[PDB]
Amino acid sequence: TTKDVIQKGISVVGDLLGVVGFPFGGALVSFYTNFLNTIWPSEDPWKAFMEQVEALMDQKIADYAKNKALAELQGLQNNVEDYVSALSSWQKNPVSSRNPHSQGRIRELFSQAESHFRNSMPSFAISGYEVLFLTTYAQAANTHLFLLKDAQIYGEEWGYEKEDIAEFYKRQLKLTQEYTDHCVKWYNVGLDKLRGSSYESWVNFNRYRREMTLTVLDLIALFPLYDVRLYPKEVKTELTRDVLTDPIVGVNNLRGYGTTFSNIENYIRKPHLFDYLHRIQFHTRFQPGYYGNDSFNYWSGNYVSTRPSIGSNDIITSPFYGNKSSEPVQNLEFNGEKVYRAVANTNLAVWPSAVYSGVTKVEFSQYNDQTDEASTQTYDSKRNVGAVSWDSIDQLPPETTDEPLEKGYSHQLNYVMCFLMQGSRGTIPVLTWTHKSVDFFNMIDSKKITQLPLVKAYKLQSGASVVAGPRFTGGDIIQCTENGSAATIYVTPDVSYSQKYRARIHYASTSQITFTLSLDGAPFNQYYFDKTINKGDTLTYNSFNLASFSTPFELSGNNLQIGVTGLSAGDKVYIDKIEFIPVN
Repeated sequence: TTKDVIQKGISVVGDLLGVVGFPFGGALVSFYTNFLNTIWPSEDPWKAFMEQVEALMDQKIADYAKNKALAELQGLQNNVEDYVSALSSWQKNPVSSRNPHSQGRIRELFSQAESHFRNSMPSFAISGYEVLFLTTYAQAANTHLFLLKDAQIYGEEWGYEKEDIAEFYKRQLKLTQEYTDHCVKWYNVGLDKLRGSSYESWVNFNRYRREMTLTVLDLIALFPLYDVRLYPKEVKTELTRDVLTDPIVGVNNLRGYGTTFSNIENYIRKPHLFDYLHRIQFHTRFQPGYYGNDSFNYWSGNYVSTRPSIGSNDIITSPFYGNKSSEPVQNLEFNGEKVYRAVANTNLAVWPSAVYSGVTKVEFSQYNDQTDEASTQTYDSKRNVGAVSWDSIDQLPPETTDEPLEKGYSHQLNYVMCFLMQGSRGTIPVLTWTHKSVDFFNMIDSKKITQLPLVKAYKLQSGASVVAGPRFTGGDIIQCTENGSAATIYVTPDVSYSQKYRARIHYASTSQITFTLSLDGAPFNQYYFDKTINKGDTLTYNSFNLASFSTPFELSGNNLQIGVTGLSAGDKVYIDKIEFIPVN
């Protein structure tokens, strides 16, 4: 269900993570001609973004409104196309071309496009349909910002005056805040409009939350990296959040025997440090069928093990989920492997009184970065497997379908839960996946700006917990409630010529505070940081400030430990990311 927008939704975030920050000008047109075919070739990509949010909501956009949202996304096609053609010429054309004629021509093109976005946008926010338009609003907003930054890059070359540029800069700032906050507000509103009580309500809920994460929340997460003044190099970053695929079922209609809403959501992975899949212990049962044929074996329960982010290796293993095994147990080991796909068989037995569905087979496609070669590891119920009915590609497509899927995939499996049906009529398993952009090693690039999310810390102290991020950070954040050391993340430098660095940190504090950075316990950076919220406040874009440390430093260590002081009682610090700016 939905691979049309959910593919364009992952190509755009997968394509935008290269030209994010200050793109080496050659990659900024190597991007924009992918983005003109992904999101702006016709109005076929824009009438799908609508009918996707419509499907998750069971409500309609009227017809006196579903049009003027397409009449504008045509308006914006040309503009954006025409600007990119012009900009591409500008890039190629040797500087013995840059006469006053072509200057004010690209100038007018950029001004056209940017002008038009500013006129269009409220069309994607009309009162009453803000949720249904959300993806359209997002993809547009994202083209508008990504457009606006070009004024900073080429402004002088095109002959815009100091003011002209600086007026664009203030607009990019205000719109980055307004666009982001709009998207979180209305995402949550829609999400809430879908909580219910049945397994049925839940799958719609989760399908909304998955698809909105891929085609909205992942997109806004990159909006502050279009500020090329604050990010004047290329940025190395990652999305740390979870997504759960739809559950694996042998029937469309479970007739109210699916696990209740409360029984799934209150029991899925709560905000946690980042980890990677380590082990799955499959548990198979026997399903006596109506005849000496349909009787089969089904995946009924499991354990899960996951290995924590780098710095620790002492593993985690889950409670038992589901029912214990009546055939022998199967173990697959996933150390060092990245499970870029999952395909599954299901099967059912029709009984005069009831139906019994199960998952009989799951084949796990996987890849290996330590030693470049792809493989498969499979699970077999060992009795009447049936046919494949569930393909994770249909929900987590690849970034691009150019390369083979083990290079161009978009997600790797993180976690496998097993939920029991009502009146043990089966087990429904649920798969959790993370983004391919995550780096196991926590590498600090030597040419680029590096963003290290505090959820990649391997260890938390002084009563520092992991908290639901505010939807625009790309994941969660660390919550400090106490003075003293709060988080410890392991860190991989890429050279050993003493490459000096400056640090910034992206936080939100209720009071003024002091951050201490250390390496292997040696403290190497401290400074005072400004208040940014009042107690009780709900965290919007402006809640988080991004502030530099005074002193350059080298990465002669691996164990970054972050500490907070200044908290009175009832204070909160929220830490999102730590940044590394390579220096001279």
